[PDB]
Amino acid sequence: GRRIQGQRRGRGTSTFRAPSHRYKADLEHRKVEDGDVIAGTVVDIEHDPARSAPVAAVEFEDGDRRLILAPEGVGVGDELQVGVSAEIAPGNTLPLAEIPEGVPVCNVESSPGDGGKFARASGVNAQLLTHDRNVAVVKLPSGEMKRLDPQCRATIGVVAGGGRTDKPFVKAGNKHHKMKARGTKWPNVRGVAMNAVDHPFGGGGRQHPGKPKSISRNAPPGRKVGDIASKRTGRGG
Amino acid sequence: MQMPRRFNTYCPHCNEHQEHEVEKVRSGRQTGMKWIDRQRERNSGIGNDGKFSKVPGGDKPTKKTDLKYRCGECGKAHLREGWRAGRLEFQE
Amino acid sequence: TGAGTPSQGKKNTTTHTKCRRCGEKSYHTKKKVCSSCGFGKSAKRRDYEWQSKAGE
Amino acid sequence: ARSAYSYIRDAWKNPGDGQLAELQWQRQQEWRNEGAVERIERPTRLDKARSQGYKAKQGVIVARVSVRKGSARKRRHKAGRRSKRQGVTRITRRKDIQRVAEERASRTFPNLRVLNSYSVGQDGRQKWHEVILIDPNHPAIQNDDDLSWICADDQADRVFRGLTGAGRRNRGLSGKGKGSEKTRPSLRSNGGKG
RNA sequence: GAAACAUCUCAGUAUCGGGAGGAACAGAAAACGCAACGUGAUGUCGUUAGUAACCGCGAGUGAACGCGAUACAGCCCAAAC
RNA sequence: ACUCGUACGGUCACUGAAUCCUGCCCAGUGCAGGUAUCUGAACACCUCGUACAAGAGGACGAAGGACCUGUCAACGGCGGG
RNA sequence: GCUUUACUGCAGGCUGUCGCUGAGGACUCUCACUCCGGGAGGAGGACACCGAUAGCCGGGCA
Ligand SMILES: [Cl-]
Ligand SMILES: [Cl-]
Ligand SMILES: [Cl-]
Ligand SMILES: [Cl-]
Ligand SMILES: [K+]
Ligand SMILES: [Mg+2]
Ligand SMILES: [Mg+2]
Ligand SMILES: [Mg+2]
Ligand SMILES: [Mg+2]
Ligand SMILES: [Mg+2]
Ligand SMILES: [Mg+2]
Ligand SMILES: [Mg+2]
Ligand SMILES: [Mg+2]
Ligand SMILES: [Mg+2]
Ligand SMILES: [Mg+2]
Ligand SMILES: [Mg+2]
Ligand SMILES: [Mg+2]
Ligand SMILES: [Mg+2]
Ligand SMILES: [Mg+2]
Ligand SMILES: [Mg+2]
Ligand SMILES: [Mg+2]
Ligand SMILES: [Mg+2]
Ligand code: NA
Ligand code: NA
Ligand code: NA
Ligand code: NA
Ligand code: NA
Ligand code: NA
Ligand code: NA
Ligand code: NA
Ligand SMILES: [Sr+2]
Ligand SMILES: [Sr+2]
Ligand SMILES: [Sr+2]
Ligand SMILES: [Sr+2]
Ligand SMILES: [Sr+2]
Ligand SMILES: [Sr+2]
Ligand SMILES: [Sr+2]
Ligand SMILES: [Sr+2]
Ligand SMILES: [Sr+2]
Ligand SMILES: [Sr+2]
Ligand SMILES: [Sr+2]
Ligand SMILES: [Sr+2]
Ligand SMILES: [Sr+2]
Repeated sequence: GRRIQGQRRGRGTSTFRAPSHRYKADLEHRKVEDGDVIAGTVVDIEHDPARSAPVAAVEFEDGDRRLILAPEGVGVGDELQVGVSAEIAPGNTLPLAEIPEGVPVCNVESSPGDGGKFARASGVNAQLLTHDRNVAVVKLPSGEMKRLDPQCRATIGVVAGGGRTDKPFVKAGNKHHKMKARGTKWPNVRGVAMNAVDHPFGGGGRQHPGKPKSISRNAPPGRKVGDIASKRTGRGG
Repeated sequence: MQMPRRFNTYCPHCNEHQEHEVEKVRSGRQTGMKWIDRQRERNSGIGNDGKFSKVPGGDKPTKKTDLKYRCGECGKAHLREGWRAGRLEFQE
Repeated sequence: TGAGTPSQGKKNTTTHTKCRRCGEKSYHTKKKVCSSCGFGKSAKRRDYEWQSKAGE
Repeated sequence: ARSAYSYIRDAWKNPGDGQLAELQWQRQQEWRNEGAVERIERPTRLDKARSQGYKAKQGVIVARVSVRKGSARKRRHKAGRRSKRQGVTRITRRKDIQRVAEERASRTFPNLRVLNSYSVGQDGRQKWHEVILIDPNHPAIQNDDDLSWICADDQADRVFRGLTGAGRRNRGLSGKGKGSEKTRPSLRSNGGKG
């Protein structure tokens, strides 16, 4: 047949790419040697085209203008501290060791000094639970207990822009606009509505899949469609 | 059909009549050193192998008798023409 | 709209132009490559064995 | 008596034993962080270099080349192919890694000509070969009664035409008798059946 | 082509990448093995021969040594000291 | 590439606004989890074999399979008497 | 051209084994190698990646 849509994706053509040239900043944490004497004042609160959540413009003590991931409640004029012995205030970045247990945290690092990987979407938060000299157990937004290094930096508080998923898109045009700002080809034509040549579920006199939808993990790209390695399907049982 | 285990018949080796013992020919094991074995190893590469990609065929509804006629004196056996038999059981 | 005569009216783009190297009207001014001699693509001149019959 | 050279030779007979084992474990760490073709002042194997033709003279260059380990880096057929010609994984190239090395070296040095090459080891993913290259234009060679042959017009680009010892060995030209019916005088003359 | 077809065949052909010359390549035996008390670098030509060998042992594929010719030409390193 | 992205994410599919709802079936097929036991290739190892080798047998045994379980808004099924 | 539990194969995935590969049937380590860090240094670690081979799945493709 012909290569399926998921195969055209990896080629990285214009249609499947993200409008990077229209994106503001790659939100990473500031690189401090040691100490704490790094503080800044929030100049502006901007809209980030990349994640739909707001982003805070901060100017530091050493005169560095960089955008940072905005938590809830952080406004213009406010002072945020970054360092080891930073004040345990919402919006401050300090390693997981220094942050007390049972406190909601965002922009958590994987390997210490990477700039933040986990809990970065609108209104989400990671929960810090257990402490040790070796490990800091953080409960990520998916409900998974991630065992992390205590030297991994994290910003205190939940991410701003919460409850975005609550209000519906209502009309196709609103989805259109959102998708034109992301790295996604939209709209989605069902495989079952295509020809046999185009997709494993294409063909027939009526629209139904050919074989069962639950595909094996070992399936090759071109065949791996539908329910990928499903442990189960349905709602009941 | 029934077949006697021991009976008097001609021996092409001894050139006279003697008592022969009838035994079913047991399949002798393969060495894996014959020319056809070396050709399977040589001629098999990428893709189809021709004759070495073929799988063994079916069976006939009834097989012929595969027997050995062992002489009672000199102890030398001879082969005879087989006949179609559904089952061949020996007497004594 | 027909793919024939009415689609011919939009054809006012200039692509193939006179080539600096070979002199043929094959220099694609958008690709900056010559379709005849390979100027812009290779230092060597575009020649292929299929430009003639196998035994010639 | 034994030469000092014979000791470098005897060491390289077993590159995984003795002092050389430690020397390779150390040197390869630096080599892995070097380029594809790296010119070196002095050969790692002096005996082999001298045996192959190297002289500590002007216009005699040595370079280390790293080429990847394994079979062919081949693309699968995008058109109709019979079962036999449908292979990707088990296909290997008809030129050995030593020859790919000699060629990469001669291209980095468009004025020099390949004299010979030798293996200097491998790790799990790449192989290293040092190539002795000669300057046909330097009078230090044009007057050398041992190396001036390489200055002839017909020795131009000799590696790409398989005129190297590694070339001639890979072309099946070693034997003078039985088994070399389709190799001598050339593979092309024998309809490419070598 | 095999009166289908997969090994095989078309064919190492078409086509593609790299490169030299006026010609290229080969070349002075870790050869041959008419087994000899024999030959004596290498190409090429004639023959050996559709022979040996290969092969769904199908269709097909296919040398060499030797011989007769052409032309002839034999040398340099590494190491020992 | 997705990605100046990080689960309020984005990938892969199905259904097709709202409203009222969405029953029963895990035997087959699919996917996934488990598995005492059975089955399960090569390397290494042991026995025979061969002054060596081919080769024959054994021992151990991965994924997978057998077997068990989960799953139908997974393929689909919902009859005869 | 297209389909599949048609024939034969080819990619791909999973898995064992050999090489890279090191010190002291379960375990410790650090020196190769990998990743994070601008750096100091940190995480991981003879595994993973890669090369090779074997078994299973394999209309994704021929
Ligand atoms: Cl969305
Ligand atoms: Cl019988
Ligand atoms: Cl060269
Ligand atoms: Cl002779
Ligand atoms: K064919
Ligand atoms: Mg960022
Ligand atoms: Mg939605
Ligand atoms: Mg768009
Ligand atoms: Mg749709
Ligand atoms: Mg249609
Ligand atoms: Mg298909
Ligand atoms: Mg429908
Ligand atoms: Mg439907
Ligand atoms: Mg054909
Ligand atoms: Mg010639
Ligand atoms: Mg035909
Ligand atoms: Mg036939
Ligand atoms: Mg042939
Ligand atoms: Mg011969
Ligand atoms: Mg519809
Ligand atoms: Mg990196
Ligand atoms: Mg097909
Ligand atoms: Na063969
Ligand atoms: Na050169
Ligand atoms: Na050959
Ligand atoms: Na025919
Ligand atoms: Na046909
Ligand atoms: Na054949
Ligand atoms: Na069922
Ligand atoms: Na058609
Ligand atoms: Sr970075
Ligand atoms: Sr980051
Ligand atoms: Sr269908
Ligand atoms: Sr239900
Ligand atoms: Sr073969
Ligand atoms: Sr095969
Ligand atoms: Sr039958
Ligand atoms: Sr136009
Ligand atoms: Sr170009
Ligand atoms: Sr050309
Ligand atoms: Sr040149
Ligand atoms: Sr002569
Ligand atoms: Sr089931």
